[PDB]
Amino acid sequence: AQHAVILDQEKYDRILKEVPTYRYVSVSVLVDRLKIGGSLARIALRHLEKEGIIKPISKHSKQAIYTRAT
Amino acid sequence: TPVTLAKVIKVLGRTGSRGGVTQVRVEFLEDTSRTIVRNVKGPVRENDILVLMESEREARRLR
Amino acid sequence: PGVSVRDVAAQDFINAYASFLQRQGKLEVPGYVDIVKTSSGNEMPPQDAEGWFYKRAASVARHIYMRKQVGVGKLNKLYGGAKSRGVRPYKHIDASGSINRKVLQALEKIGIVEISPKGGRRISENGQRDLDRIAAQTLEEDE
Amino acid sequence: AVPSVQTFGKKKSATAVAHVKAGKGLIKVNGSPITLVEPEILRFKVYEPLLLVGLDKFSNIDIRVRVTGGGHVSQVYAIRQAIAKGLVAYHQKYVDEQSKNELKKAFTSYDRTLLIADSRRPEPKKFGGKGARSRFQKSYR
Amino acid sequence: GTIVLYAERVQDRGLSAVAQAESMKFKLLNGLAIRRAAYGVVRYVMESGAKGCEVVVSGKLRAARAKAMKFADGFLIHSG
Amino acid sequence: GRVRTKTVKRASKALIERYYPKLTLDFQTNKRLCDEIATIQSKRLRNKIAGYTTHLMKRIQKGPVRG
Amino acid sequence: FTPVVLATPIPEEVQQAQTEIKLFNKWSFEEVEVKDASLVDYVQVRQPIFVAHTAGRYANKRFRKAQCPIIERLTNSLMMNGRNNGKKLKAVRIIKHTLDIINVLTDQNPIQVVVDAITNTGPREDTTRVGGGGAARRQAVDVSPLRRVNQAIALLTIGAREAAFRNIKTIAETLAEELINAAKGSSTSYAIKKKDELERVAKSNR
Amino acid sequence: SLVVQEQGSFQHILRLLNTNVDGNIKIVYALTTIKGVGRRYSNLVCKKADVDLHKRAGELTQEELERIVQIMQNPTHYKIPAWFLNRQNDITDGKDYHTLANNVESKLRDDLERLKKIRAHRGIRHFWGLRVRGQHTKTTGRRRA
Amino acid sequence: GNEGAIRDKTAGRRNNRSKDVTDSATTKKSNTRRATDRHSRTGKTDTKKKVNQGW
Amino acid sequence: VLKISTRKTPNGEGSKTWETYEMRIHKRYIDLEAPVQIVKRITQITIEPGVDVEVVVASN
RNA sequence: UAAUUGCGAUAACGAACGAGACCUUAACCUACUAAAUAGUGGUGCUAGCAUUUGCUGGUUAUCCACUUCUUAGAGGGACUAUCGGUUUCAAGCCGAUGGAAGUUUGAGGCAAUAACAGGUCUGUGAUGCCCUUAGACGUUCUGGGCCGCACGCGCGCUACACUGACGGAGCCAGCGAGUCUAACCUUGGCCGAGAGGUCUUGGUAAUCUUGUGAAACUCCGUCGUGCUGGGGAUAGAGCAUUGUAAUUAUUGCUCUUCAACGAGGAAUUCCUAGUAAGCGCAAGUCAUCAGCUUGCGUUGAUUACGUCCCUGCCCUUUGUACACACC
Ligand SMILES: [Mg+2]
Ligand SMILES: [Mg+2]
Ligand SMILES: [Mg+2]
Ligand SMILES: [Mg+2]
Ligand SMILES: [Mg+2]
Ligand SMILES: [Mg+2]
Ligand SMILES: [Mg+2]
Ligand SMILES: [Mg+2]
Ligand SMILES: [Mg+2]
Ligand SMILES: [Mg+2]
Ligand SMILES: [Mg+2]
Ligand SMILES: [Mg+2]
Ligand SMILES: [Mg+2]
Ligand SMILES: [Mg+2]
Ligand SMILES: [Mg+2]
Ligand SMILES: [Mg+2]
Ligand SMILES: [Mg+2]
Ligand SMILES: [Mg+2]
Ligand SMILES: [Mg+2]
Ligand SMILES: [Mg+2]
Repeated sequence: AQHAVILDQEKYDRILKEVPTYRYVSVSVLVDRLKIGGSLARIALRHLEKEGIIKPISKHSKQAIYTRAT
Repeated sequence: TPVTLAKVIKVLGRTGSRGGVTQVRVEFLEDTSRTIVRNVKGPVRENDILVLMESEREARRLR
Repeated sequence: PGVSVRDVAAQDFINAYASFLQRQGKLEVPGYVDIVKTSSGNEMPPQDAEGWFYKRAASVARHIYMRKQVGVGKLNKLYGGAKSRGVRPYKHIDASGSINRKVLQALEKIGIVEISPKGGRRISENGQRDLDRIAAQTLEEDE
Repeated sequence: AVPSVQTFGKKKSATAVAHVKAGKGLIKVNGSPITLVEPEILRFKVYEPLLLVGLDKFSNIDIRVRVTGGGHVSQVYAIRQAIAKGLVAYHQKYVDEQSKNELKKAFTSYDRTLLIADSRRPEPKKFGGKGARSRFQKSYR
Repeated sequence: GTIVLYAERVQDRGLSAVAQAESMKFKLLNGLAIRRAAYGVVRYVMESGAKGCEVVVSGKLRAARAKAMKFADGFLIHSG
Repeated sequence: GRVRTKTVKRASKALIERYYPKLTLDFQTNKRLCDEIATIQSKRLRNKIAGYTTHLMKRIQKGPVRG
Repeated sequence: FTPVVLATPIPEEVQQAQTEIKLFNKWSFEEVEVKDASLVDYVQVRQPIFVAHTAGRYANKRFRKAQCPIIERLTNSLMMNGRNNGKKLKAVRIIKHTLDIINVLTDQNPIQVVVDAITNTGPREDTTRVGGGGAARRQAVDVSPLRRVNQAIALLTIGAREAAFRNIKTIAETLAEELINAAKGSSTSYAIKKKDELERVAKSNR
Repeated sequence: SLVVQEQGSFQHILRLLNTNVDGNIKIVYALTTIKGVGRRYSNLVCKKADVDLHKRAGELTQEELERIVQIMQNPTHYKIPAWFLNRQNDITDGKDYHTLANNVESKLRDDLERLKKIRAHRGIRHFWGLRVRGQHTKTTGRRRA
Repeated sequence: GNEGAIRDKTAGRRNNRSKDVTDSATTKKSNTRRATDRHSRTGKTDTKKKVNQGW
Repeated sequence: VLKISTRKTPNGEGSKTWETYEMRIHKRYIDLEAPVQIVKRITQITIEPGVDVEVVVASN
């Protein structure tokens, strides 16, 4: 109810331009960037991995971890 | 800030009515040849190193 | 080389065989599936909704492949976890016999299992067959 | 028959039996590769003797292990035990004393009780509490 | 016929707790002074060559308030 | 605490008194002696004893022991 | 490193990093040194390990608690507050994650960062309640190296725990967070604050 | 699963079965703010109305929403069993209902009344504001009323 | 009967709830006599003859 | 081992002490291939107060 | 020293009960005697995958051999051993090494003399005395009651979530117990969403239930901090099981209803290693009912290894007009 829950176009764009300079990226990180609830944050993770920016260094459920691509 | 390292050279025993406190005679490493008796808070044996936050002041008993 | 299913990790295998039974179409799913719960020790239905009956079939197969014979009673016990009795302490509780007896019946029609003497269900010869083949498939996905 | 020794390992009430015969270097537990063996976060506990004493060494032998009893951690500490004991048993009867004794030196100098079973065992509970030492709560009034 | 009874004297009743308790019973019930009763039991047990023996009498004798006594002699052990 | 009862300490005395030739700085053989030369009802009590008749012997070799 | 293959096969990265160096989940024990004299002795590091599990008999004797590999002491301490007693597998994993996380941030042996935050958060001197007649003041004391490590482990893991409570950051991040900030005390860490305050009050009564 | 987009299609908060429903909540659980629909009931109803459970409540085509109700208020025609239902065997027409929204209130009312009206101990017990499933009333339940 | 029971006002929770509670509800053990355990009440007494005659 | 675990007390007062009795049952079996005569000879004798002897025949 | 356990001092010397010893259980035996009611390897008969011999299984006897794992008889083993530090170089304590094991090896059983107006006449066909004894305080039958609810107090269970809940998947114990003149422990097959029902079946048991595939736990997902999908009180409606009987709802299932509870004031309990804590199981009770207990194993820490501050006790000294002994 305090907003983070859908996709408001500007949002998607924010997610593509802002995730560089993220040495650490995970569910808790994506939430903390004043946006995305844990759900669509988790969907974002899979989809920012579709290509680039984030590198899968950690495995699993409960904990993701990613790094800027190089 | 100065640090001041002193190596425990002897264990004297327990004080503090509770008995958690341990008297000990230490020896500095940075310039030895001088010894002081301190009161420790944790468990202690011979040859351990206390970081005396200040260097010249010893205690005795504890109530 | 040459292969077994024991040569393959449980989740890799079972999720592989699951997709298979799915990707296939030959099955016999009860039809009460989607409205049913799998154990009274549970709270919600499966979240896989469409499917999950494949997950248990694939699981049930693999379990029977790994041993002599097993009945519904054993699988009801295998599959059932702790039930919250609300404010009263947890008790283990058996799972649903319908799900399993129909999983066993379906797998047999598809000829992956057979009504072993002594009792229960033994892996079928044609089960040994196909299971070892998809196990072989999944190791190959990591060639 | 070929050269073959059988050994065991225990931790709590787990008991892991090994059969180390002469072969082409397999390492299987119950009936699966030693590379599976999940609880997973512990997998390197059972790889451990292999890497401790050089991943070769096993080329002349076959190893099978069957654990019953204990639980999902007990059984790991037991199976790694019987594995390393089985390696030192085999050299003991077949290879040579130096080779064997080198092998004990490696294990012990590292060791998580690889050759030597942990005597720790559950203490009996006694009436007046839910545990062995723990006591029921009292009040005075 | 499928059950059969045989009597048997006992090798010296003097080393038999049960025999000697029953003796006290019959001693007291027959009117003997408590101490006389217990000593005679003790001294006859000893005389049967026991290592030691002990007699307790507890309860009420003639006075309202209940009492107890120990009549022992020789050697006993008490634990393990 | 591992303080030996008198039964043990007394029996060692008695043994070291009258079998000092035989008996040795070695428990293992002191053990065996105690079987042939004394009657003891439990292995544990004999071990206990022989371990201490050993101790007393070991320090006799380095000056007397009162008793 | 010379690869060797037998019947049932061992994975390259497993064959690799293992037989060579005896390093962590996959982290270097070499280097990794204790920047504060003392603490060396009461911070382990070498002999090196694969994971922080161990059937360790560290209890039955007064000081041998110290011989335990410090990382595994750190994890051991994660598994508490009733609901989580036991549950080392739970814990061990958290550490594995934590160390990964830490490494992402500012490079460094993550295991070294752990070392640093320990060394950095143990009260050099402290205080104890001395009788002195009802109204009991606070006699200052210097504190043991052991108590310095212990306290630091506990301080770290507690702050992480409470920071972890009731919020979206996972327990492994808060732990990593605490450690990172504590590696060179940035006063924004629960542990340092307390360390600093504990020495503030000890000093204030001498 | 996917990164989506959507225009201004979905509306936050939507009203159905005489009550209000938050839009930015998964539609299964969003439905539960309606009385007489618990997690199970909602779950099955959505499955039957051929809706994507993965969806939020806000998305949902008005046709979907129309379906979701239709089934809710006639669960027997759309092959939901009956053991699934909170009022099998009425006690008057003896039919099988699933009472929903503002209506569960009146039926609780009705039932409580039928007991009292017939003077059955349970009913008396209700009228007194006591516990009625026979629990011990010495120690427990003392704030209340 | 049951008809009376529901009709009876002065009944059910509401009416109790609105009554103060007796203080006996919060009393004590009450004890009464215990430090007189050894001082026999019987007024009687054995006598040294009767005890000697018995023991 | 047959356990029986009872309170020591006939009544209820006191710290609640518990006390388990046990009875140990030892069972054994020896297989013999023999003629009729020895069987009876060897079962009438070798009797003992406190030892329960049972002799079953047959392969089934 | 855990110990009137010992050393030592010594008008005492040398002993006995209690402590210790002893006994039971848990630990160690590739040494002993064996085992189709335990199990291994080989061999046949045989399935699958590979095929280059291989890998993974089926087969209460198709044969042969073995006893490492299991079982339980007889032994063996440890004595704080070796070394060292400390000490009246005494009893001992401390560290290092070795060791299955070195905290009384760990945990129990047993346990002297003496005290209490401790509890129990509601365990007893143990019992004195008193009471009662046919309109009974005997007994039995029907029904109600011990559960009654403004509220005070104690043991508990479940929780306040994200080290989590939920959903799929992995999937591992130990202590136990079971039916004769009876209906106990129940595998397997069908039916049923479930609870359960039905047809058969093995077991008087290391033989069958049962590898009691237990739960925490592990993995992959959904949810995403919102009294939320944490929490599950209260209540409605329905289905079944035990029983002659279930209303004041025995218990079980299903849908629905979804309370307090956001870590708890003064206070207070328990605990030192396979212990605390978490987690379930069997047994007792039991027709049916465990939120209780007695045990059991599973996962497995932090912190002491000290003291006399609090509290409790014990010992000396000392006072006494107490000895029915400060009630
Ligand atoms: Mg299970
Ligand atoms: Mg499950
Ligand atoms: Mg004695
Ligand atoms: Mg004793
Ligand atoms: Mg819980
Ligand atoms: Mg609702
Ligand atoms: Mg109640
Ligand atoms: Mg053997
Ligand atoms: Mg050692
Ligand atoms: Mg009295
Ligand atoms: Mg009585
Ligand atoms: Mg009552
Ligand atoms: Mg109590
Ligand atoms: Mg789960
Ligand atoms: Mg039906
Ligand atoms: Mg029969
Ligand atoms: Mg809610
Ligand atoms: Mg819930
Ligand atoms: Mg029961
Ligand atoms: Mg009871």
